[PDB]
Amino acid sequence: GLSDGEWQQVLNVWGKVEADIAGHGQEVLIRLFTGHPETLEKFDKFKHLKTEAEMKASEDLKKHGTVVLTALGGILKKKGHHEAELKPLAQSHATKHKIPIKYLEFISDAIIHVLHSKHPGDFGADAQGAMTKALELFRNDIAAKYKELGFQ
Ligand code: HEM
Repeated sequence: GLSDGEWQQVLNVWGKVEADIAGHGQEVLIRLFTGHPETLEKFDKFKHLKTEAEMKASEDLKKHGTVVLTALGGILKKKGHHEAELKPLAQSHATKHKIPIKYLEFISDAIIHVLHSKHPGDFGADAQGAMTKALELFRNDIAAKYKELGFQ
């Protein structure tokens, strides 16, 4: 649950992402894959990537980064009223991709890391607080659907 002022911070930060969605999406996935190499094994189309240089050179990884952040941005713009947008993603990630909630924690922290890396000194403590709360809400509502499905 976020206040109006917190949502305003989230959507202000998101403007930074929308200026370069592919570059942000690429770096988020690279941070996930290099920090948590077990996550790469869930992607049949990226498991061939052995080095970060190959990851950086992969145009399909940048494409998928655009898909991921476009979906997340659509959810964030609903300011919590995201049941219709979130349900299909919860279902596909639990039942088809088999993504444990832990990996959603990993990618949430990766987003925070990338924002500081690309905007050092321009991602203030209030903005980090609000973005963190928004990603916690996203993860918590996914977790509720995971529990319904019995997925661990
Ligand atoms: C912010 C969190 C995430 C968002 C918004 C997101 C979004 C998406 C979307 C929109 C798709 C394509 C449609 C679909 O299959 O539902 C997708 C596919 C997929 N996601 Fe995610 N995802 C997220 C996190 C993760 C994480 C953490 C993992 C694994 C560590 C993951 C694994 C996958 C896989 C394996 C696919 C299929 C890729 C393919 O072969 O095309 N997702 N995701």
